[PDB]
Amino acid sequence: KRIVACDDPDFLTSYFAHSRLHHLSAWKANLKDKFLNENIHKYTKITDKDTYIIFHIDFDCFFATVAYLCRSSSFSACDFKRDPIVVCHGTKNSDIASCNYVARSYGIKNGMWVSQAEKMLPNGIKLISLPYTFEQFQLKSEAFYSTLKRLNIFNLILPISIDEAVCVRIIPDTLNARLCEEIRQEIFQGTNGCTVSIGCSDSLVLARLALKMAKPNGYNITFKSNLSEEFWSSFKLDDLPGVGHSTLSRLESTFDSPHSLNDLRKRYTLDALKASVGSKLGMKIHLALQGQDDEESLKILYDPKEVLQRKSLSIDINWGIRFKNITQVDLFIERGCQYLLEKLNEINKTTSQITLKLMRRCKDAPIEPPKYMGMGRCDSFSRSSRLGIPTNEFGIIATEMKSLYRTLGCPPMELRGLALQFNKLVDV
DNA sequence: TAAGGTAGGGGAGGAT
DNA sequence: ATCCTCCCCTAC
Ligand SMILES: Nc1ccn([C@H]2C[C@H](O)[C@@H](COP(=O)(O)OP(=O)(O)OP(=O)(O)O)O2)c(=O)n1
Ligand SMILES: [Mg+2]
Ligand SMILES: [Mg+2]
Repeated sequence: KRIVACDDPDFLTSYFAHSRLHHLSAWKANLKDKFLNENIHKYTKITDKDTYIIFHIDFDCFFATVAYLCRSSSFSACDFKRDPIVVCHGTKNSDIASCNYVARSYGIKNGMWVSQAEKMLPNGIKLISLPYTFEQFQLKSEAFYSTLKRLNIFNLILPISIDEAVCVRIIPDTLNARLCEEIRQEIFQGTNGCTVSIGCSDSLVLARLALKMAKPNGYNITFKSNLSEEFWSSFKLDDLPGVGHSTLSRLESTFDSPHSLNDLRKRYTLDALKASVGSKLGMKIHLALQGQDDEESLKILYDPKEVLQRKSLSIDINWGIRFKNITQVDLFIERGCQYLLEKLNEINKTTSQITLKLMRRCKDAPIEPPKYMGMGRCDSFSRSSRLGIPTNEFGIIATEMKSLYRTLGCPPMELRGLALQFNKLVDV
């Protein structure tokens, strides 16, 4: 018990073993890799000439579901269908990694703090908190992916995440529903109690929206020609791929707070969109509202091997960072470079460009954040350098990293987050 | 207390 | 116009 501090040689090890966000990233990176290894010898790209159907498959409230099926006996009293359940580490300003649909019926969301969530529960409803079961999340993911390959349904299976895949059926020149039902059934069995939803369409965007609409353990079909106002009206603006908190806020400020995608599509003009959120994004939203994919989004189908090929490598620590002097910082940077170099050498690459980025306590922010050991409100400072020659040498890299830190001049006591990045990777 | 990581599109504004 | 650095955003 008692958390390993940031000045301890195995801080990274212990922090990563506990951080679900690090797991998410690590699992994602490994899956991309596995895809590249399994397809070294397989013609893989899809063309303009090709006709295809997208089946976007995702586990429902993934950690919550798995953590519940694997729960210790002191929680046997729990009922997934009637009780609000979440997976998290703590009791107050702790992230709810995943919450079940009963919890969502009260307004609880993934990403919300436990303290926030409990305020949303009416008298007589108690929040149930489950621990993370990382190894089990991984075993269910493996079953999911092997099961997909085993049915011999798809021409290609793109791993998006530990619980999500974009599967493609190429159609040469009703069945879809039977297929959706088979996949859901076999995955439910190959996984034991887990559930998966499916969005099926002729565009990646619609498949993703259909997925959201199908979500509570089901499937939804919807093609470009099935679009209706009832379909639009059912989505929040940030249900669009590529639209998060800021884009939402900008869309709202520009088009008189539209509440559903239908309201947005009835009010927008391409030009205003572009002025509001960027053009490409504006352009992406524009196409999405007509059920069409932007070119950027399509590269993953026309060339998965290049899209899935890792182009950078880094660590980003923003919790538990508390230092008193530059010596501790230097040692931390050194260890960070040692960790990254282990990774770099594992994927047989060198780097020609590095970046040190840091989070510094804002002038106006409290010295200790509302969140225990959190970074709190901070300002970003970043600096990069081109290395003369691609290298994997600790000496060159660590020395430049330490040098970049002096240039940004953040007093150690103000440091609250730190990122070490290898931006351009060169081969062999 | 509680584990706020990371890859990789993008755009602003200064350098060419 | 294009390219580069230092961010911001989103995704999961
Ligand atoms: N802010 C977040 C979002 C997600 N995740 C983890 C928890 C989830 O189980 C998993 C999957 O992301 P999803 O968006 O797919 O979350 P769910 O699968 O839990 O919800 P849904 O049923 O809406 O797909 O990754 C997390 O730790 N923190
Ligand atoms: Mg999911
Ligand atoms: Mg997912």
